[PDB]
Amino acid sequence: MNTVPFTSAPIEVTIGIDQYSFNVKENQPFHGIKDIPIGHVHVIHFQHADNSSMRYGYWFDCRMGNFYIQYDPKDGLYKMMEERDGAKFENIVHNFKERQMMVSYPKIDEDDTWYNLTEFVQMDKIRKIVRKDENQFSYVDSSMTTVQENELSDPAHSLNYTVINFKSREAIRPGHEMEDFLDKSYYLNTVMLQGIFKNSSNYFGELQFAFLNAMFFGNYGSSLQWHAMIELICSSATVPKHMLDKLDEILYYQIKTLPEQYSDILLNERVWNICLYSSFQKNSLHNTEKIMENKYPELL
Amino acid sequence: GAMNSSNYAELFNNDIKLFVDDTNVYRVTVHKTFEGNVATKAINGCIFTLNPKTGHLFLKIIHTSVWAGQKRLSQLAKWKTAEEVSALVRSLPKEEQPKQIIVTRKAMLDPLEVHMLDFPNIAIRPTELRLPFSAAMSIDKLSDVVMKATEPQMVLFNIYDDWLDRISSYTAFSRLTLLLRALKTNEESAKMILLSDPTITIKSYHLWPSFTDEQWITIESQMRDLILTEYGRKYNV
Ligand SMILES: C[C@H](CC(=O)O)CC(=O)Nc1nccs1
Repeated sequence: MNTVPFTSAPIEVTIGIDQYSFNVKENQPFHGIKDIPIGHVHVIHFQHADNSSMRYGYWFDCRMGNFYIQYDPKDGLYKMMEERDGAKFENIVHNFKERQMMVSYPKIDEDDTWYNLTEFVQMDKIRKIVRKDENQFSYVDSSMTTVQENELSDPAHSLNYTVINFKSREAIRPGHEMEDFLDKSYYLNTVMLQGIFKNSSNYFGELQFAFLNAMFFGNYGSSLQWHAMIELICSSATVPKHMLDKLDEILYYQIKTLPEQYSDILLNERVWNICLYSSFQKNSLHNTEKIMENKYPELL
Repeated sequence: GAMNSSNYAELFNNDIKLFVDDTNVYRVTVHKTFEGNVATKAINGCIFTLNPKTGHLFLKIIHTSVWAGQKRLSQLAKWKTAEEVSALVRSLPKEEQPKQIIVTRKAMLDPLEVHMLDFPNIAIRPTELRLPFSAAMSIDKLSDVVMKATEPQMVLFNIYDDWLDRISSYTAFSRLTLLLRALKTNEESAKMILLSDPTITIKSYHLWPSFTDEQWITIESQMRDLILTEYGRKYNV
């Protein structure tokens, strides 16, 4: 188990760690998060009490380094930092554990939720979507735009998701206009899976990362990307039997985890009604269809 | 964006544009079968592609053989229309290619957009105008070439005959849409109006009769009366 220590907490803030969250008061003696499960990426996220503008956060993997959070009063945010001195990093953390000034990652043992939401998400792929090569961890916030959003403006602060556009030359083979527009299998299997992502696991990883950024930061372009990646699969007549089997599990846990009161803004009615009831794969998402119908029957 | 009454004069400016109407592409008769089921039989159709400034009509005849062995024909017909309009654009010299293509039915937008991806600077637009181009097959010479076709064929016409020698494009389009609306509303009566007088003839090289300026005024009034008459018959007014 690993630990993300905080030098201090000078401003009141709601802190998230994966799907968990807790409130820290202004100047409260809080010094971080312990017992973080090794083996997964994680996200530590913030929403300031005095300014809910900019949810922001950091994706990280404790296997890649020792990371700590220090509030920067000039830039006005909690920054992640890497400690290269291992012996000092152990001692300060030790001291803060001994004084019981850390919250424990509150994982229930029966509970696979975080694994189910991040099964395909790897840090190395996050660092290609979020480009800041001098850090081993990746900053995301509520306002960052995607490369596709920018094409339709600071490129260094962008989310480089894979561009999906159903009315583009990439999606449509000359001479196969109707075929490729009504059946996106070419675009899914040849252009995206064989060509760009190389395999279904990388495709799923980006889909899962997009959802998590939409959910945790309210990042609108991330929501667009998540829905586009769902729609591309569902609008394909030919998908490797197993890949729809895996889609259903991924989407089921995403819908299960979504806050009930964010469904109006995080779920696109058109995409979901099309995917569940009209698409080639309308009968391939049994678990997702059941949870959607029982939890959000209004959207449908 | 969409084309309506607010930007109606844009049709007659010097930016090349084409209307595309797909109503008459897929045409069928419906009949009972020996077993008492119902079956369709396709008949030849056409794409109606019109330059409203010049009157140039690109009439692509859609021969029934293109439907043979195909499924979902009403959907296929939109894609075939888009394929053919795209082929027409590619066939035209650069300086003749349109800057806008206006489709009369919004279901043509995506098929045409996808077929025209290679032409990102040609705007594909809907219209809020209710245009009566479905009645093109009430023009005898157009109906005749479509029904006589034994293979796919493109035939070129000027749907304004020689009117632009005497009137503006705005007026010619208004006359055309009035004639087509009248033929759409009561075809028999419209043709009666257009031919009633045997001394006014259709030139071999024209579609409509050779009316004088004064006679066109009379004809247009009679067409308006027909449309109003039929509206009264319809709604009991
Ligand atoms: C001041 C110090 C300067 C340095 O070590 O290069 C950096 C620092 O405090 N990092 C942390 N590690 C654990 C908790 S805080």
